[PDB]
Amino acid sequence: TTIQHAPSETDPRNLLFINFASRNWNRKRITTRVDIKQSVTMDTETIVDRSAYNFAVVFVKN
Amino acid sequence: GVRQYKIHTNLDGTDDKVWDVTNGKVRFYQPSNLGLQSTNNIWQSNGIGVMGTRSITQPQIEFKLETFGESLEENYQLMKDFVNDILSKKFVTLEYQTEIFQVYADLALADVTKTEGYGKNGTFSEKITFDIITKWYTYENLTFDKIQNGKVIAGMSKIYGGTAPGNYKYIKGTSYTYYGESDIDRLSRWDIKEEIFSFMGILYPKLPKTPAGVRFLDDIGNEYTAIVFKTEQVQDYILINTDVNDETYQGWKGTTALNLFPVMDFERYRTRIIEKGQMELINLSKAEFKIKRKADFV
Amino acid sequence: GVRQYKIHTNLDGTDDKVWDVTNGKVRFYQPSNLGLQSTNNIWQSNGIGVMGTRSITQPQIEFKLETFGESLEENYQLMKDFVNDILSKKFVTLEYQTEIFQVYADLALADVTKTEGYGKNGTFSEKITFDIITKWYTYENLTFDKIQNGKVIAGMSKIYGGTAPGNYKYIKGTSYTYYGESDIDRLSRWDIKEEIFSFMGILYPKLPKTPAGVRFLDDIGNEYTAIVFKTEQVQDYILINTDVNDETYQGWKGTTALNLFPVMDFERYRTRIIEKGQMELINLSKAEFKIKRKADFV
Ligand SMILES: [Sr+2]
Ligand SMILES: [Sr+2]
Repeated sequence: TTIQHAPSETDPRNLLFINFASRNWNRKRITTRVDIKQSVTMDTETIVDRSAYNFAVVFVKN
Repeated sequence: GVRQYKIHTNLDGTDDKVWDVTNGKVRFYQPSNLGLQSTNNIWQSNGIGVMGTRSITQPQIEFKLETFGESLEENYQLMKDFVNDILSKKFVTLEYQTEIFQVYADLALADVTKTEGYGKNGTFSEKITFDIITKWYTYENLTFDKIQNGKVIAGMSKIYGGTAPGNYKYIKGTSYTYYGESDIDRLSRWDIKEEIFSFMGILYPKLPKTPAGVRFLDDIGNEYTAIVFKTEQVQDYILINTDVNDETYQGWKGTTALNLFPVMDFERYRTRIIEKGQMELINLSKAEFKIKRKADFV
Repeated sequence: GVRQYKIHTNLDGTDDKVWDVTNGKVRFYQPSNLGLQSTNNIWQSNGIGVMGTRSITQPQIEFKLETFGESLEENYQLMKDFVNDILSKKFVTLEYQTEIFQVYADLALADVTKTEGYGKNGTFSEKITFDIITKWYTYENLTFDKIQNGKVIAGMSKIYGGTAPGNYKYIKGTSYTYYGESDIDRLSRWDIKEEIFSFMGILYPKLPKTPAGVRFLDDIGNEYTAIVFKTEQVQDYILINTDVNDETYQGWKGTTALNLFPVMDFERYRTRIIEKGQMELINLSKAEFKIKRKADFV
């Protein structure tokens, strides 16, 4: 979120906008290295919700 | 020669009151610590040492406050006055002075003692402790620099001289170098050489209803911060102080003082910390600046 | 004979400034502790003792800062200089020298004191405390080793000599031993005998656009780490510093300094800690290395 004065010089209003833009219109992939000296914190996240018991004792009603 | 300790009520101010704690009736002696402490955030992995960021911490200065009165009446009046003067202002400026430097530190009253253990004619020997706001900064005058035209020399400067209809020769090294610029008197640089933390400026506006004040530029000519105000009438002068503790912005016209805070451009004023570059005067006829720049240890 | 303490603004660097705290105007005296505290994590069960891992902890060195100056002006100029010089650089390397060794410690200013208890001609007697980054390391020159061909001996070396069409005899013990190798000048070994923690190499590249730098091999001939760069033009030299605190990977061409970090191969550079083995030169014509290796107690 960014607060900035209206683009047109005639409009004297100060406005609030939401940003979904980048420094490059067609984003490029960067290749870099992270050293242990940078106080690195490693933790695992889950994007998609899928189940955790890999083995299933399935029962079928007679 | 020897060290001098002044105690100012409001330095940079018309209502300043100075106390000589080195020569006057109320004297400061034996400062506890004038140095500094630092926390470097050093974390070590497998014997190898990695260093973070140093937070320079300033410690409380405790002085052996002595009074030099002639009577019990004098010594009491000195304690009732000196201590209340420090209390009247939210913070007091201690000036450290020596043969080589004149630094200043903004103090706040931490602890003062009053006891009935008197010497002769009701003499006082007590301990006064102060809390550090900002330790060691240089309060100095800031002025613009003028550019002057170089002298005209035959054969060296670009001129059509000597035998008619004039002649200028291309030589190797000496060749033709421009003398100066037509009306070089327009060029004025307010140079910023070191990072300034706070300031106090007096600005004289030219045109009313035109944003008036100062903008700051970096080494590449880009604006990062600006103190600009759009008034209705021509103010005699605009008194601006960047000090965090007593921030002052005001427009003076005659004997009347006007608050300029709501009229100020809030988007242009991005930072208080001034970086290496230059200052430009927006709609100003004259400007007077007093710059205060920090030093950790002196 | 006697020991020598020397404070360095930037060791391994061109902008170095050295202060003799043993012989100069500003001296360090009576170090607090030069030893070490160890925590072994020992737990005893039913009289039997079990030992964990020893965390060798390094303690703050507190010196006795003392200036010797002809005038009050001189000693105030010494305190302002020595402290700012330590503050100007993020960390300062203290050199410890004796008849037997020349160790170094990376220090960060923890606390410095300034008081008004002056001796003769205004002489300071204060306490200067330092935080340990790395305690005791050896800064030495690392060079490659050359291999030379063994001498040719009749009967001992593999040659077809004497009576035509030559003869070499199989004896017991003396028999035939190869003299050397054709072009023995190709073999060069940058031997690493003890584990090193950081280094300052000056690499001179050969071919442009071909990855240039250094690679490190273990005792079995396997690569564990490699600092290599793929530049567009031939750099005059690539100045690399593996120090954690001020890591530098810059290329030099003429008087121009270029940062080579984004051009580097990030996959090959797995570790900073160099193990026992050898070092190879990738696309390099010449290389100059300075190796720093740690010692807990000296
Ligand atoms: Sr003030
Ligand atoms: Sr260095």
